[PDB]
Amino acid sequence: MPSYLSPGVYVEEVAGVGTSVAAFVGLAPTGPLNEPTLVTNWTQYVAAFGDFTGGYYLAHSVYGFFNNGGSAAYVVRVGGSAEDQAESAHPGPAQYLGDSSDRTGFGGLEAIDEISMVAVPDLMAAYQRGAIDLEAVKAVQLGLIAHCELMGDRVAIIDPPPNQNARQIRVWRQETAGYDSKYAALYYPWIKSFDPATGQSRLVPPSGHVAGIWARNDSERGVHKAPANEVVRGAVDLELQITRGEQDLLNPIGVNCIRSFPGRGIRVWGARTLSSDPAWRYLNIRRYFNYLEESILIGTQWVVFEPNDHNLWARIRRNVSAFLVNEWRNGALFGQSPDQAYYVKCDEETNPPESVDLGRVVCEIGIAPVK
Amino acid sequence: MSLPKPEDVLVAPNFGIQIDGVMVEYLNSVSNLQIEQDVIRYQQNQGTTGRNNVTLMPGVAKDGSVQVERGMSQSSVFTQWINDSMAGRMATARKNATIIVMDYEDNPVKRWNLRNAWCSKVVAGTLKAGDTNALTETITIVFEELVVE
Amino acid sequence: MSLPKPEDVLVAPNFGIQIDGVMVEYLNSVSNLQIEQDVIRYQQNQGTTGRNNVTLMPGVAKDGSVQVERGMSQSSVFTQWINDSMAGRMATARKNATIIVMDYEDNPVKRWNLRNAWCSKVVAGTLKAGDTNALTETITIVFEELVVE
Amino acid sequence: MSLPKPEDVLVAPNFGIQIDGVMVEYLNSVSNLQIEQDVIRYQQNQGTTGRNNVTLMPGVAKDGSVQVERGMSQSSVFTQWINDSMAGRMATARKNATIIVMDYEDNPVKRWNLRNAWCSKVVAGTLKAGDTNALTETITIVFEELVVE
Amino acid sequence: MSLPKPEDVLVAPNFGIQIDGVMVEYLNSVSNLQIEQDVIRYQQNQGTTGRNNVTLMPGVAKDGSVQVERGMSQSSVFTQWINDSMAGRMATARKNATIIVMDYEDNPVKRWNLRNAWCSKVVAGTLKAGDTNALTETITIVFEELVVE
Repeated sequence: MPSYLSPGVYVEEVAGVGTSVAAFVGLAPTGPLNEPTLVTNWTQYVAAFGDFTGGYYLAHSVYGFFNNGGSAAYVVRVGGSAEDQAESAHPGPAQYLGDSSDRTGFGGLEAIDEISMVAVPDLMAAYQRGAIDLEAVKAVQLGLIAHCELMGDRVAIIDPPPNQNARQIRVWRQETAGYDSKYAALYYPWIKSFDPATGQSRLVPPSGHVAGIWARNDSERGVHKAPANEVVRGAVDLELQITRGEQDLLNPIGVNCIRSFPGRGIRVWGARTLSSDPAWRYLNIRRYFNYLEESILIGTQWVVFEPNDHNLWARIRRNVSAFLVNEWRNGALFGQSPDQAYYVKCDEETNPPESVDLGRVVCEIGIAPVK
Repeated sequence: MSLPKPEDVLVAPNFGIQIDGVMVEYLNSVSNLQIEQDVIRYQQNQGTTGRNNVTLMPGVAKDGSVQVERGMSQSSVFTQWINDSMAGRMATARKNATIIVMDYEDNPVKRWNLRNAWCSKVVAGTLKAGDTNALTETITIVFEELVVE
Repeated sequence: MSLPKPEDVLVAPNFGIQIDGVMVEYLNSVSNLQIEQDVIRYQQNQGTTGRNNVTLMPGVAKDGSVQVERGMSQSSVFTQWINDSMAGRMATARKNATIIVMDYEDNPVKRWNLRNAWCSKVVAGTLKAGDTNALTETITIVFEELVVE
Repeated sequence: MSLPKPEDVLVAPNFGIQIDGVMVEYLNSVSNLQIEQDVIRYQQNQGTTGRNNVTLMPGVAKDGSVQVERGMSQSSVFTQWINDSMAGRMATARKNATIIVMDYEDNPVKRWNLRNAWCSKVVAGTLKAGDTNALTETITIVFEELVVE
Repeated sequence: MSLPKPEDVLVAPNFGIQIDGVMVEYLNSVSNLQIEQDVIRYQQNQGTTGRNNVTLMPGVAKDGSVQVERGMSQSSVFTQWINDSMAGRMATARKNATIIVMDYEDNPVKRWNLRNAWCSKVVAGTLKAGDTNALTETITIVFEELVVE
């Protein structure tokens, strides 16, 4: 049962852009100071960061929101290009908070709202150069996932290791670095693309445009739909075609694939959560819930509860139902009537007589699961 | 005004005008009216009842306010205003309806009547001999495009 | 409430709104109206009177509820709500019409007024000098798509 | 336009034009037509029916849009436009018909009329004593070779 | 006409004429038409569509304007005009149709009808006992070779 009560439960310590905004961690050719994470469009991005001259992955993964569906995204700089240490698992693509300094890293985003996804394009940029041992990578991916779990309303984009066969991913997934969490997902094959600064080819991780798809998908249909069949616009080719005999082994363990389809182009096909929990296996379901939570929590935003009183309960019940009945009227929910499609409860049994400080307990039923 | 509970009472209507009228008894039919429009639309290819778009937002209606002067007298004020209008000499006026309440010094509500305020009708009362309860009142009807609170 | 026989009486209308209005006298014309449709159909090739299909089931009608505020005061609450509407700034509200029994604590009936709740008209009362029985009331007319018991 | 439920309303149709058509009443007869074609054949030497091919696709039609100026005034804007064409100059111009949202700063739909557009007619209204609701409207007819959203 | 907002109204249509058409009811069927032309061609030896040339400009049309005299009287002004033409004299004349402002001294729009204008018809109204609202109107039809503002 995800919080159905509050932004924080034990202490009331607390006293838009849409789902398309995401954040990326990596190095810039130039860039602004690295701490003030900024959110913007390609047009201004390049003016501050640089025209791919540093050889960094942010220079390319940024297009995920510009050569595909998008608007703006947050960028954490970490540091810039050397003229004409950051490759360690500690700084940069790390939980590099700086002891409450919100320094470049998963920690620097803790103070920032309105982020639905977080990617780290330069973690593997120096995989070979910086000798990023497996754990050096694993530790960062764990830090990213933990960040997302703690914020509670955004998810992690996890990169596969740089170059390995299907057997070897079955291996890290089951034997050396499985993550098992409702807050993360991974795609396997690497994508060939070009780099106009110097020539026809570069290899990039299945991120960037892959995330651009989520923004596209949300505009086409409610977040309920999965982008289980969508074009990776901007892709040139794939390193490997993964056949049915391989899909049979990878989909059951949560590895999403991108394939070149005979007459349809390069498309995203897999749509599973990198999680062991049957409830959260499907990505579109995990997303539907984050979607509803962001909008309902912003909507019913009252600060400092006055008197625990039925009159507030009545205002709340009425507002939640008014919000949800449209999901039913529209095609998002299942059921012949609101009666079955959704459930709202807020009365003295969720808000018992002790009435200690915060009340406002609202119980809700989605389709089968309960909040 | 002195208390949170009291509702304004009919102390006095009062008027600003560029024409020197002096005493009246009343002001009728003042309103602020927005026009409504709507559609019925079918649902999202689901056999669910469609929606009624009843919040489409049109322009604002226009009307006139009727006033009654205490009575006929030798004054020609309302007659000449209508004569300029009938003669084709544009002569509109800016008005201000003020419902002064209690303290005549305190005038909390004042309503703007666009200058296009223009007198269209003058109506006499009934003259009946022996009807010794009646006085002759005059009715002035003024049309206006816009009223602002 | 205490007995099976008694019928609720006019203790008080009460309202939820996101706009801080404070005191009213009344609520008029609240209804739940389903539309009827019908056909006449001939019998099964037998010269017997045909049937009247009077249970065909259409959609539901939409209307508005009129309220009267105790009176004019220096408050600008009803004026600004209508100004946002006239200005084209969508600003609908969610309402709740509540009936409270002899026990003000006991509120057994509450009716949902879709957030559509949109003010269309504001009407002033009559201002007549010397009519010392009258107070100036304000009439607010609010249109709504859907009412749920 | 916060919801999928609203539709554009007749809030403010307006026009990009070098000729000073500053104030208007209305715009009509606007359409987009692709001409179809229809052929019937007998089938391939067997016991089946013929076929109808209606997937044939001929070119795009052209037309004109009616434009109504509220009425005559002393500024002969449209009269000179027609005089230039009658005189023999290819005095054509590009135009833009704009559809505007409730909150007018939002201007989502525009239609581009080809640079070859020109005026072929100027039509006067009826002038009859006492008509009152007849207010000397003018109708301008403009030919639009090509219309693109 | 102190503002851009007014339009000419049906205040006083009147006519410059040597024939004593002193009092009238109305004027109708007044228009200005330039004839267009339409040609379709295939494009210049390449994979593009044909073109539509509608910038072609043929000559100017001519017509007649309906004139209604309030009714029959003893003065046979129009009857003789038609008699002169029936007799074979080219009894044509220049005319001026004038549009007048609210303040009638202001006379901003005039249309010149060519000197070759003449009367082809005189039409009587219906004469029926008791009709009352039928008041023996006469319709005069005049051909206008050329109309210039």
